[PDB]
Amino acid sequence: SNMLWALLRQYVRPYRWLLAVVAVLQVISNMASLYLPTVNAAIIDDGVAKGDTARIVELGAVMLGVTALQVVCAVGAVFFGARAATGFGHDLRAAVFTHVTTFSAEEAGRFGAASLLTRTTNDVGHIQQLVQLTVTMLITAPIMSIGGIFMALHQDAGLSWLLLVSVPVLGLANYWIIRHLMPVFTRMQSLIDGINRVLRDQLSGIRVIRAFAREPLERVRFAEANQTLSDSALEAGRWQALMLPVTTLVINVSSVALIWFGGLRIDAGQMQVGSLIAFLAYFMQILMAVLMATFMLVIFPRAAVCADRIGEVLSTQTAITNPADPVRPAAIAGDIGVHDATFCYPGADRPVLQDVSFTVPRGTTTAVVGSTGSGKSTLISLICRLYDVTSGSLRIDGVDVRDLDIEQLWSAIGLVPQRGYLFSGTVAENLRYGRADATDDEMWEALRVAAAADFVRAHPQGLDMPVAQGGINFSGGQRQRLAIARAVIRRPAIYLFDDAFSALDVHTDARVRDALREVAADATVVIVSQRISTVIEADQVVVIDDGRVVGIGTHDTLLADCPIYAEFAESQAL
Amino acid sequence: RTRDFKGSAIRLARRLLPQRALTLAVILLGVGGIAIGVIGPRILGHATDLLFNGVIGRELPAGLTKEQAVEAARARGDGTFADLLSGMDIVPGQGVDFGAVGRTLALALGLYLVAALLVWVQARLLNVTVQRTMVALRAEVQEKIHRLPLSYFDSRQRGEVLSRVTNDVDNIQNSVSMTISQLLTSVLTVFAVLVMMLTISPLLTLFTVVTVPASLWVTRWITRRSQPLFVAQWRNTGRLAAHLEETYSGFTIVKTFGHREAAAGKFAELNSETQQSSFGAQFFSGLVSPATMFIGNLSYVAVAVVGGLQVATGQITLGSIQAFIQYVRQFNQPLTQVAGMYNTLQSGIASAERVFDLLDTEEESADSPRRADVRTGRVEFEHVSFSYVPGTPVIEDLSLVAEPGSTVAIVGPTGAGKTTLVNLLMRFYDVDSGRITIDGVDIASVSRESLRASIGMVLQDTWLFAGTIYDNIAYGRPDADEDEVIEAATAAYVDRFVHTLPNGYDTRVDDDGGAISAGEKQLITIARAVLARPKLLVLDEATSSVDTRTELLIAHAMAELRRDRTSFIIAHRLSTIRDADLILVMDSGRIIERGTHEELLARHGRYWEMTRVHLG
Ligand SMILES: Nc1ncnc2c1ncn2[C@@H]1O[C@H](COP(=O)(O)OP(=O)(O)OP(=O)(O)O)[C@@H](O)[C@H]1O
Ligand SMILES: Nc1ncnc2c1ncn2[C@@H]1O[C@H](COP(=O)(O)OP(=O)(O)O)[C@@H](O)[C@H]1O
Ligand SMILES: [Mg+2]
Ligand SMILES: [Mg+2]
Repeated sequence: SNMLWALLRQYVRPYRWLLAVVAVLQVISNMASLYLPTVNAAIIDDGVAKGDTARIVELGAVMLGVTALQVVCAVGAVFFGARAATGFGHDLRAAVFTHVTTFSAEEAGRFGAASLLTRTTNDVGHIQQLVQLTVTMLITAPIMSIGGIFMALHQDAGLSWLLLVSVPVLGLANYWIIRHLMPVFTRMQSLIDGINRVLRDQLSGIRVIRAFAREPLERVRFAEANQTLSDSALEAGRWQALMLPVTTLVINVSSVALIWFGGLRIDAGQMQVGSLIAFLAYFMQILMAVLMATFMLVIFPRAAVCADRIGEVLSTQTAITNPADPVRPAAIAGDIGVHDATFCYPGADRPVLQDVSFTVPRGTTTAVVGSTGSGKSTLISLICRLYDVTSGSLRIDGVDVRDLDIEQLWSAIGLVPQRGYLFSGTVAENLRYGRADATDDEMWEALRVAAAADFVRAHPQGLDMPVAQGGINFSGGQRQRLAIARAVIRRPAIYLFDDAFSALDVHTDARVRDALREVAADATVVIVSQRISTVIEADQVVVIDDGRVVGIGTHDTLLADCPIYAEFAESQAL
Repeated sequence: RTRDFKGSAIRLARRLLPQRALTLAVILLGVGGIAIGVIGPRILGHATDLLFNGVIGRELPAGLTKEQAVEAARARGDGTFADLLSGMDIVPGQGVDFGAVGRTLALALGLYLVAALLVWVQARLLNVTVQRTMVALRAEVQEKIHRLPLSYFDSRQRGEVLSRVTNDVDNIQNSVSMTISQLLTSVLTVFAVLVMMLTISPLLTLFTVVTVPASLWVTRWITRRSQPLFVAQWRNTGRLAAHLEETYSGFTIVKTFGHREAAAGKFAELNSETQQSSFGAQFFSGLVSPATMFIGNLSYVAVAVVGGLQVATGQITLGSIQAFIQYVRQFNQPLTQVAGMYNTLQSGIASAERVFDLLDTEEESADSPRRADVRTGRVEFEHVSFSYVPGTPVIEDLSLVAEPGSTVAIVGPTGAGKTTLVNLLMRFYDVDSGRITIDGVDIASVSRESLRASIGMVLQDTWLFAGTIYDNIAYGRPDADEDEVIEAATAAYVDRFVHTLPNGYDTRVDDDGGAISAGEKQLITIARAVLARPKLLVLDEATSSVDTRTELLIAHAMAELRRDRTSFIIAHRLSTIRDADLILVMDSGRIIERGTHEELLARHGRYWEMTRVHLG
């Protein structure tokens, strides 16, 4: 389609000279297989037609030479084809990765992390496998045809018109079928993918499908997918049923017209009898090329849907960019100044945050508290420009956050998000990640601070106990204490905890926070939590509900002043 | 695997039994299309041999006979041309006789015009009979899934039953139309095209069938010498896809902390290390076609030379070597596909017995027509003693009572058997040695369709199918107007976060931008169960990923201010369970202690020391 071609002509552009070599070796390797029946015609005419027995062996020698040349440039063609087809695909997933890693949190979350993974490896692969196979196994159909025309023009240029009337009518009657087949075939593929979706959703929720007694509603929702799939797969196979019969009928009618219009010349003394043995093989090789080239065009529609995903990624332009002349203070020593900040996803009815306006001092700790989906994690991501404000301002020390180099900001902030992630390797590699040159008496110090030193010292390999890919070999309370620890080997100015203490009991939560505001007593801490016990000793607590700030104060002066806060602390029996 | 091959084969092959007319008219209609592509070159060689007879038979002196011409040729020192003339039905003086050429070519044309009709009609009748046994196979798998007990789905592996109804039914189709279409005809065009060229020359068909061994040996030498290249390219793309998976999943931790360059340079390594290892495996896997066509052209140089050395001696005719060359390209054409059209039939009949074992596994227990009636609703267990696997009790001598207008609240550790108790109330599993009565009638003598609909549950894990939020909520009661769906969407507090979505109530659950949280999928699931107006409502920790204050409002408005609804609330945060009349405290299968909040609190039991773990 439009995006499969604009992608294929951009990323296979540096290998034009590896393609001009495959396209000159396929020509030689096809003209050398169209030349074996010519030397066979020479055997039939200078050999058989004479006595001349030696002329058959001393001309089958010329034929072994040609059949060796035909293979020394058919592996040389796949050698360069498999190099161009991997350079394309190297350069394509390099581009997809380099573009994805410029996205923001919103733009990366819009695609996902798995739909964004199977869009750079096994989705670049379906176009890599298209280039490979269209340069080594599909250009032979248009090369065998044109080369057969030139061979039929070399030998007996008078009966060559049969191959100028049979190749057009074969690439036209086979273009008609494919032009009517491509739509009914690309609809069948979005309809196989739907019936499977139905089965996946029925097997995943076979328990709630029954809790509601929806097996009548189901299997009427599946009987429409099954029957529609069969209706689109049965008309896609009535066009695919004309492909072989029509092409073989064209070749066979051309073959039976060959002997008539060629015997009319052989009687007239203007054609040798061996020139039929040659033309028949020209036709029967053009046939074998066209058949196996049209029987593997099913990869163009499946790799033009694949190239739509890659183009959708590559056409996404980021919106959060490091400004032109960013302000660069001597040291970002946190003082957060949310002024009238709102945030609304494009098209929504209600903004996530609306008219939020508060301020956390240089060496204090604020705590924002609210319900689910009330805008707490959206505020953390606004403080450190993972998201970008729409109608307000985020300031740190007095300078707008949109007016700072986004990389110096992140270097001053220690972030612990809700969806935390530990990277595979070593626990001393997951916290050699906030500092990158930490010693061991710093790693153990901050593992003590995060109350994580026990389960990492109680291990043979020391602070080298291997972590799985997602940090899955730990419990929640260990996985989110390593995440707090690697934010403590940074010594930031601004700590941003986003539900960082939810899988910890009140005891270890209080331990971690005591050890935190004892070694980082001069840093600005912002705690996002639904639990009130981790908010009791905050210097100020703000409550947000439906986006708006309902109340600001401390645990005591807000337990009476804010109805939502009192109702919130009453649901926990304080 | 594939514990049998005979029974599964004879059972799959008679799945093509309902329409045996279409299956018999595809086989005999393909036999008549093979007996013509074999007799076509042989008729066409007769036409090309009528030409050669008249061309090198009109230069001879007119008036002589075939014997005298051969004698004269021998006499004037032509040992080979005289043999040519001898093994050739000629007559000295006559021309081509285009009457015979015209009749032969008219037969060949009218018989090539029929073979392309018997193949079109075959491919059309083969597509009707295949896309008709699949619509009937894939449609009794569907009716099987709704008959199996829940003990079949959660005792299997994760993707096991999924990729047995969706990938094994795609391999049965690609094996039901591969072996009546591509390997029933490519065995006839190997037996017939071979018996036809044992009649032309048994010496030349020996130079052709000795490229089955040579072309099956080298397509087995290359694919075991490029085996250490598929295991340096599957584990070298599996490291790239593992780096990408963690640099995309921890993207706000790669982004923050500055490690964009350290993660982009590791990608530059893993990417120019899967290029080198994929080229090496895609070259050697690709030089198997240039190698099966070199051996195929060496058996063409051999035929063209020897059989052309054999026409010049008069042993065979020029028209029978043209036919034979047609057969050389028609014989070893279905010999560069035998690997595929046999491994597909192997793993198309292996994954055709999985499905048949799925279609033969025992169904559930043939329910009753009683149609449970619940007007008040008084649940009561009586010495329930369920166990999943024998010898390991999961519930032991349990007995509770509901009081129609109440809300009993089940708390306890993880593994106490709280969810299992809901699988017993919903009759997902059958109780062992004990009664379970809703409103008086044993639920074991009740149509499950009417029991499950007079109840309603929300489990801790949520199911949402591929659609909008509106559809996923209206799934609880489809015959409900837009207002009654938004009314249940408001009591479950999903109307709160749905106006902050770009297109609320139309935002697809399978195609959002991470817009729907994990606790918000639990709210959409609570709205789905309150839309059906259940009389018995069970909330099995379906409010565990949300605020503990949205939880106290949901299980206030839906459970405690509904005087006309009995409701179980299985909760982990037991601070929303207080002031909820009759807390039941379970442990290791049985109810240790019970009562209201104050009774159970001022008796110093397990509940007393559980209400004091979140408060020191
Ligand atoms: N990628 C997205 N696209 C569109 N809408 C989104 C996206 N992510 C979140 N939202 C919506 O915006 C709101 C943001 O809520 P947010 O995640 O800040 O709440 P929260 O306080 O983090 O909730 P919790 O306490 O459960 O963590 C949510 O209600 C959600 O529905
Ligand atoms: N489908 C099952 N098959 C076998 N054992 C199970 C199954 N479901 C649960 N169990 C086991 O039986 C016990 C039942 O507890 P469960 O119903 O999960 O209560 P809870 O939800 O409170 O953990 C658990 O300890 C679990 O290990
Ligand atoms: Mg959040
Ligand atoms: Mg449970």
